[PDB]
Amino acid sequence: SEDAEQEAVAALVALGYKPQEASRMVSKIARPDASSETLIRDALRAAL
Amino acid sequence: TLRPQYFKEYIGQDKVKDQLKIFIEAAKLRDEALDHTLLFGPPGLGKTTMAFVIANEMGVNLKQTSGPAIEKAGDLVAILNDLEPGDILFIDEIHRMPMAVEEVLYSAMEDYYIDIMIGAGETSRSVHLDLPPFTLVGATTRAGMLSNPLRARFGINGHMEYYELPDLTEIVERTSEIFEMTITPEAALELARRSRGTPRIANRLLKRVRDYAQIMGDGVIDDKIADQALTMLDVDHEGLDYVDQKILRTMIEMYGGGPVGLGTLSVNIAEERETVEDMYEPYLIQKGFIMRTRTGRVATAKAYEHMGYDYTR
Amino acid sequence: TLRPQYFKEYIGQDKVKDQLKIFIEAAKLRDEALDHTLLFGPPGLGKTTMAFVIANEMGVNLKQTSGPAIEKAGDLVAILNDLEPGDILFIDEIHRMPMAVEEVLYSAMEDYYIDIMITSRSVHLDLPPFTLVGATTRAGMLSNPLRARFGINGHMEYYELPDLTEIVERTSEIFEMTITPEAALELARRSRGTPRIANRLLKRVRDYAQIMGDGVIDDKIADQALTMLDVDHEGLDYVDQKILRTMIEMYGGGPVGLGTLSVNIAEERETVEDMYEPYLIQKGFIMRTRTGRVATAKAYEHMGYDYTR
Amino acid sequence: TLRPQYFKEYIGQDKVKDQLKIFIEAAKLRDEALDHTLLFGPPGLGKTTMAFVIANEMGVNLKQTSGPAIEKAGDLVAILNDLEPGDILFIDEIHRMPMAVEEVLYSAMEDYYIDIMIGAGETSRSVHLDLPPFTLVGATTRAGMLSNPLRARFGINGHMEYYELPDLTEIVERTSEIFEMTITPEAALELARRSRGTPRIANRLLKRVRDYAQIMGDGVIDDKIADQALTMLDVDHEGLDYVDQKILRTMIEMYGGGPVGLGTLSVNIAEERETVEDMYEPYLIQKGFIMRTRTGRVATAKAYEHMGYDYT
Amino acid sequence: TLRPQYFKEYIGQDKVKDQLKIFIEAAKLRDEALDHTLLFGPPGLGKTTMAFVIANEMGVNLKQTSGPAIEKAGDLVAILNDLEPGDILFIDEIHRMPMAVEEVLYSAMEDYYIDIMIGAGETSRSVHLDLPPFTLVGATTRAGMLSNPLRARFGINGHMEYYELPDLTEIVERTSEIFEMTITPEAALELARRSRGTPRIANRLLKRVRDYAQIMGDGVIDDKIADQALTMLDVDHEGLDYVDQKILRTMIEMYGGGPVGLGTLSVNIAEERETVEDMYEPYLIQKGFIMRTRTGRVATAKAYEHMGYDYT
Amino acid sequence: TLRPQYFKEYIGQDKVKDQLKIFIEAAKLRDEALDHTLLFGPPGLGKTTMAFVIANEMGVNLKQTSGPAIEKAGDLVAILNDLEPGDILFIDEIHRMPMAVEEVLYSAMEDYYIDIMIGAGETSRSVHLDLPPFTLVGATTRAGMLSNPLRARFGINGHMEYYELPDLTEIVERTSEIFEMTITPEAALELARRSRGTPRIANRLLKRVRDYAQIMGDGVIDDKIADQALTMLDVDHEGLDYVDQKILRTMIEMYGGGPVGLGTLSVNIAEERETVEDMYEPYLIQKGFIMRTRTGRVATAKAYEHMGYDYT
Amino acid sequence: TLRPQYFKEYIGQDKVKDQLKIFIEAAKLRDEALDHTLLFGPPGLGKTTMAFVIANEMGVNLKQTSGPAIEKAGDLVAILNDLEPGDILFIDEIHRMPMAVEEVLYSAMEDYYIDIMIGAGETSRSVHLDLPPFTLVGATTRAGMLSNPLRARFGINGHMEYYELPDLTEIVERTSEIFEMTITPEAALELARRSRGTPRIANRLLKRVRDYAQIMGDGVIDDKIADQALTMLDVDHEGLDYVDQKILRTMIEMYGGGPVGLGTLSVNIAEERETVEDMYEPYLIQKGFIMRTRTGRVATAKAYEHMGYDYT
DNA sequence: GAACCTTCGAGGAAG
DNA sequence: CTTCCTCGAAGGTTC
Ligand SMILES: Nc1ncnc2c1ncn2[C@@H]1O[C@H](COP(=O)(O)OP(=O)(O)OP(O)(O)=S)[C@@H](O)[C@H]1O
Ligand SMILES: Nc1ncnc2c1ncn2[C@@H]1O[C@H](COP(=O)(O)OP(=O)(O)O)[C@@H](O)[C@H]1O
Ligand SMILES: Nc1ncnc2c1ncn2[C@@H]1O[C@H](COP(=O)(O)OP(=O)(O)O)[C@@H](O)[C@H]1O
Ligand SMILES: [Mg+2]
Ligand SMILES: [Mg+2]
Ligand SMILES: [Mg+2]
Repeated sequence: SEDAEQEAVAALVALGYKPQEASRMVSKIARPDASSETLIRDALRAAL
Repeated sequence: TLRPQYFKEYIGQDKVKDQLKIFIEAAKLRDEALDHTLLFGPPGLGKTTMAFVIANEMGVNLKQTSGPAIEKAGDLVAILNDLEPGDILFIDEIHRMPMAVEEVLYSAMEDYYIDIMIGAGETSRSVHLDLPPFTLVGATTRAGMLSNPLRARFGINGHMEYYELPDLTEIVERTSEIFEMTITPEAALELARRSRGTPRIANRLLKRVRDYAQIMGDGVIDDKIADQALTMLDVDHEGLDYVDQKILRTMIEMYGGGPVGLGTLSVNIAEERETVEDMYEPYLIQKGFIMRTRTGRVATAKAYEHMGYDYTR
Repeated sequence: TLRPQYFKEYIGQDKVKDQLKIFIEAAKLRDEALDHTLLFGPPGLGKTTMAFVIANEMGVNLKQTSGPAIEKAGDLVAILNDLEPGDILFIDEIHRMPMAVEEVLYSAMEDYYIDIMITSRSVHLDLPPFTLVGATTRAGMLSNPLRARFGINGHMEYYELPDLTEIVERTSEIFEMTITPEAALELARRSRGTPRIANRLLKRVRDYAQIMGDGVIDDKIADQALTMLDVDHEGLDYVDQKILRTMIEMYGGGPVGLGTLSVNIAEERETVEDMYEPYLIQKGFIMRTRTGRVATAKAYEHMGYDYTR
Repeated sequence: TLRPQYFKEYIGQDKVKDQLKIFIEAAKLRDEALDHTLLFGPPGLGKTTMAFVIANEMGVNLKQTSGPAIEKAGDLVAILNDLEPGDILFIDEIHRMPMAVEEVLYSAMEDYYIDIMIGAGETSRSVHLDLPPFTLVGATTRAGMLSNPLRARFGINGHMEYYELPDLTEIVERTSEIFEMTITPEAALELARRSRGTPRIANRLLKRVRDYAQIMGDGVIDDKIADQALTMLDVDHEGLDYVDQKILRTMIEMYGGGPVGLGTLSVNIAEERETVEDMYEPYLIQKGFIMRTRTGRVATAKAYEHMGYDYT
Repeated sequence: TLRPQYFKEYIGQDKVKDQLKIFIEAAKLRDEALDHTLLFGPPGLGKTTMAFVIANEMGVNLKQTSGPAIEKAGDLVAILNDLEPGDILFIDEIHRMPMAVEEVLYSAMEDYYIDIMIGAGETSRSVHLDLPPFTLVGATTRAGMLSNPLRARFGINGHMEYYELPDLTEIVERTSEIFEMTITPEAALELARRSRGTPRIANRLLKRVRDYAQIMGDGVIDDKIADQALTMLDVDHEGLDYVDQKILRTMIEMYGGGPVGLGTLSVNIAEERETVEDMYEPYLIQKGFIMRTRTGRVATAKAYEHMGYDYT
Repeated sequence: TLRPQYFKEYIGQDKVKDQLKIFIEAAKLRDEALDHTLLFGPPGLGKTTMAFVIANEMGVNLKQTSGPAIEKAGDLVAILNDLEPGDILFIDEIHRMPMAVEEVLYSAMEDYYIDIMIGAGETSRSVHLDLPPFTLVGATTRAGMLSNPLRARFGINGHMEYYELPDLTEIVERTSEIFEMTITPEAALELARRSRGTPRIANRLLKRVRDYAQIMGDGVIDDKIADQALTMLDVDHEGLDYVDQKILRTMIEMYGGGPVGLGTLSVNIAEERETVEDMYEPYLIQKGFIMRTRTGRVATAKAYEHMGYDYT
Repeated sequence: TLRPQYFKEYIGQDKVKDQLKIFIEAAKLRDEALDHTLLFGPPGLGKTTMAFVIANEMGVNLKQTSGPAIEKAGDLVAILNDLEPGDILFIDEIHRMPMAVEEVLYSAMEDYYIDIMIGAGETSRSVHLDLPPFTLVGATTRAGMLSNPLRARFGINGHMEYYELPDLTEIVERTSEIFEMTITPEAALELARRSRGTPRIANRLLKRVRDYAQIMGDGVIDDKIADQALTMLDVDHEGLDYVDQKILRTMIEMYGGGPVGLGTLSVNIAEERETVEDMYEPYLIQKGFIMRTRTGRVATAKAYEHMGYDYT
């Protein structure tokens, strides 16, 4: 799942978020099995 | 009503109101959202209130934000997930958005999905984010600064206009009922004529007249009291202030209509250059009382017959 | 004290004073707060003084700050958080606030609440009913959205000879100086219509009467003191007289350019245009023309020369 | 998609289209890249679409950016470094990129290399980087505002022009089939006349007329329905928009045809002076409705008779 | 390649070549660099090429930049720190350099030193830079637009002039010799006659005619084929461009031949004054199509008889 | 010392000096600080000198700073709050303070308080800082550059005038005793008449004459040495420089007294238009040698009798 | 070297040399620093050269900087902190300093102190910096841009004059000795007459003639070689250029000597209105070839005989 | 009516 | 974002 986690974190960074904050934001997600899309979507939804 | 919910209740703007009705009904006769819309016009006409009415007519929820509040692409994308299928997003002062986000904004508008690119550039991969259908409603005052690609996405254009006396008079009447005061229709017509076509000005005059009518009178705004109140304040029957009358009189009496420079006129009325050019001069041009020329300001024949002076070329 | 405390002490400004009384009485009768008031006009006419009178008549405690002190939105948010129901907030030189602060202020004026971002954190505030009062000399420099939120506009005007005569007498009693009725009128004519200038002349005459006289101002001492200061009976200064004299005797009344006139009197171009000409034009001693400026018939009669068209 | 993909599907622009065919096939016979090409003309004439057609006829992948999108040399260096042999690069409003960006383009276009200095103080060196063969495609609205030394680098100039009634009527028909709309040859002609020569306007008008016909009619676009719809949309029979009618009406009624200055006019109508002179005045000038004079704009006799006012 | 690299290859400009030969040769007996040289004249005549030739004759490296590319004094200081002994620095459009930048050159060109403030805060200090020997080459379209202190420091001046019919004919033959192509003497003469005495135009036209001869002909250029190709393009039988036809047509039809102000003409045709003053007007004057007078420009009878109008 | 320290030593300026005496004496009888004073006028007449004299007569310490040194409100807020009761603050070149800083003095001058933001972040607060009684003294050459609300707060205004020959003679004699030189009263009058009415010029002439008298003479200044030294400097008995004399001669010998334009005259003397209008023309007009008219400059009869010509 | 090192080497400027000698000798006897001095006048006459001569005669180290190299008061303060007692500070082209910095010199020049703001910002105070004795030397091409209070502080003013044929002839000879060339006295006189009285021009011509004489000649600049070399440079025997000759020719051939207006003439010569008035007309008037009049300019008899036409 | 000269007013670009 | 300044206009005299 490290690929999806890194992809989601990298994609969040590509939107201009800081590496630290993006890592924390994604680190706040619990479910590892969910796809990067659900992770980034949940991350952004939780960050709203 | 002052706060409307349907086109049946919104006062004025009959032109834009009639057009939007047809487009909304044609959209309902299909499983489609309303086309991206752009609203134009001077400030203070009700562009924001119009958005709430469109949302209620569509039977959908409204999300609201402003151009300056969007600093990075992540801000917009986060808001886009909040939109349910058919939701309306209203962006005020859309012309203030940053160029970096403009690329993302029109892309999602056209495709309803976003592609994200990551990697060093030599090796890169994409991810596809599907979005529900939605309608973007933009409001702006300055259009010449919108980019051509952005302009091309908006399929509906609406122009707001200054309210006319028959419509502006009803706003006074309805507002006069929120307070506890009776007003005669002849008095309401006199206030509307001096409101420069702007609802916010009509409310300010009504509030000032209310104070006089309940301290120097019987608490009723009759035609006799309205004339007295409008005489304590120096607002002319055309809406010219005391300073506006002094400006026109000075140009005709001392300079024979001009040309006269901005600096020369300022020192005669004892005002700053920036005050005459931005407070008083703008409205006098709209009414056609003066013109701006390479050699200075000049008074028109319309000003002579309003002030009551004979005219000669 | 120098500053009047109540409308009964406030002399002149019949237009603005009469209107504000109506609005204050109506607001009290309804137990509501007064609408936001903007005061603007020439320097020294009474804008700052009137702001304190409005507070004393309403019976509220005045909070005072100035535009140059508020440098960031955090400063204004902190100030607004201390307002209590019915309080009055007075901001002097309101034209100096940064544009980032104006956008925050004009929202609070309409809805009485704030929802703004300020390591950053969000802040939300609900404000009680309050009245904002602003004073400025450059009202055109404010943003058009902000001007639209003020509900009352007070434009100040110059005072007349009877009003300035009474002001001089009032100030003389504070200094415990004796002044005659006809002596006060001689100072009023020279004060150009401004209370601050009238008070300044009295201070300079008092010093002379104490050193070159018996400490009493009379029609005789006033002539000597005013002759030392060299202020004409029309209020023209030494340099003002030199300008008119030069135009009448060297250029036959004009037209003459600003540069030519400045070099002939040994003055800087910007000093003549911004410090001496404004009063001469408003009183009708000089007129500006497409080819220069010319002295009017009023100037010939005052200086004592035979007029020729 | 609505836009065409090949010269057979692209209607009009016969001159530009005929010239490009010869050069494109000649380049293939020699097996070399096409020379740098500049496209210019009024907005919406199809400049962007033509770039895609050229890419398909060449057999290359298009890359895209815009002048306002490039703000520093490092951007263009990265963009140009992100190029494949034979690639076609399209730059929108190439005249709007800053003067600092053109520095890279001159050596890139003529010699296909760039030079970047490195080091500080007593240390100073530079890197010279070769670029593979590529074809730049530029587009602008104004040719005279392009950089003179840059303009000299373009090898082909494609001047776009307004479409005529035969072409626009065929374009309207083409689009109508995608919407499954029934339109007669008469109604299609009315839209073509009033769309004043611009395909983008014709497509937008068609969608708006469809919404009216689906309610105020039986879904059949008749000539009578098209005329009623066009008046509801406030479109003049000459193709003058709401703003165009407002300008001419104000000059005639408030200034007797002028002369009037741009500032005064732009203050009378709630518009920016930069917008009036850039968006609206150019069309009104080409049709002779407004004339420019030493004292300002003046409405000609043609304008008086069109609006329905007796000329002096 | 196309660009010449030695004086034996550089055709024309005999007056400039004759002088530069003497000074370049004299500068080699002594062990010193060549004096600062200023080249000026119409655009596209080959002054940039001359800088490469001088560098190849001197046997040194050539660095290139432009006035518009330098924005602040620190930019120019960095460039001067990157010059090796004897290097040549070429600045194009030198007349457009900002005044804050230009005044740095007054010491560098005459004494080879610069006074600079370095550091910040308490570390701020003044340093006296000493530059190695070098030769500055400037190019400008308007020699009369340089400041008096700058122009006084250039030691050599070279005015450049339009090429004559025999010279362009050889340039066409040379260019058609680098490419594997065959051109008849009559076709080469006609193609040169169209090229406005400007080599850049001649090279661009030949390239396009070559494409046409390979697809619409037998791969050989003949007057019949050249006329067809030159007629498919907008090149008039006497070289007038479409931009030129618009100018003459607008002056004759909308101003009745004038006199008309160049400013009002420029805005009516929507063209940059600088382009018409530097690129178009000079040729129309040197060929008798446009006359001039204190009141303004005037269209001569030759223009009326060319455009097909009546010289009423 | 070279600057007078008390009213007994300060020669001339009777109007300003007479007024200041009365106001200083009256202030002492009331045991309170002097009102705010502004000194303005032409360069070199004694503005900076008078500021120190006021402090010596008041018997208090002077705190000195300048307009160019103050750049932000924190600086002025730091200079204030460091004042003691009865202190005098002197700001030279007060006309170049930033406008955002001038508005801080509006409260301090009228009511002796300042609105100060105190703390940081959530601790930020607004408090009234309060100042002791103090006297602000300002000096400037460009009084028209101050804001109207600031000038209205100064309670005393001192406008400086030019000195007369008797006063300048006494000044020269006094200075001749700061150095060690014997000077004849006849020679002192000769220098004073050539000093254009300004004390700084009178001291400058004396220094130059001293150098000559001790190198080319016996070390004493007498009518014989004064004539020789003044002949070397080439200063006419009316104070006209070499260029001043050249201007009058050219107007009388070529144009018969004028009218003549400034541009035409500048080129005839090899001077540039901006130096003549700023350095030389001012004194010639103020002393009546030249007259400006709508048609140009004209030489007056006084110039003819000075140069020795006939006023035909 | 090319630049004279001492007053014994400096030819010409007798009026300036004589005064400077007396002031320098008097300064040494008193063991004091020399008063501040300002050098001004036309370009290329020797202002920068004189600034070094003064330093060598005083026997002190010279600190050098440039007007445009100072951007803020922080720079000037750092420079003044480096001065040692008796140091000379030379500021070239002092007229380019910003006004905000120019006003800091007022205190430094008169009293050798500066007011400065120091501290972190929370704690800060004003302090005096006290400078050692020093001499400021300034050179400027146009003093009219300096403010009146600054010019009044310079104690010694030096106005440079043009050189005459006797003095300029020696400069040509001296320069030939440095180049180790041989020049005939008659040839040296020929170059001086064509140098417009300016040493920089005389040196430039000699370099070009020297290069020619050693490439196509026998290494001697005789009267015969000079004529051939000067004919190649296209410099008339009076220093007129082809443009200058074209003007005088046009005025005679098309106007019979005038009077003619500048606007009319500009069109007949294809020259820019303002360029002709500023670039070429000044020298022609000063030499008497053209004369300005109320109705226009007229070519004098001198212009006729020089061109070979028949005077009438 | 052609040419010189002075004065004013509104842009714009360099702090 | 603001101050300085430069470009264009037109009124007036004279031959
Ligand atoms: N009297 C002289 N004798 C010999 N050479 C001289 C003399 N005066 C000037 N020169 C030379 O003339 C050239 C230019 O002199 P400069 O002093 O640089 O002119 P300039 O006054 O600096 O011009 P600027 O700084 O641009 S105003 C140098 O080569 C000097 O050596
Ligand atoms: N000749 C044409 N044939 C088919 N469609 C066209 C043609 N010209 C324009 N269009 C259509 O109108 C729009 C033109 O947009 P675009 O080509 O981007 O305009 P421009 O690039 O000129 O600004 C597109 O939707 C395009 O499909
Ligand atoms: N004398 C010449 N011989 C051969 N080619 C020439 C000659 N002069 C110019 N050219 C060609 O024409 C173009 C001239 O461009 P360039 O030298 O940059 O002109 P400019 O310097 O005036 O812009 C080049 O492509 C060059 O090869
Ligand atoms: Mg106040
Ligand atoms: Mg001083
Ligand atoms: Mg020099």
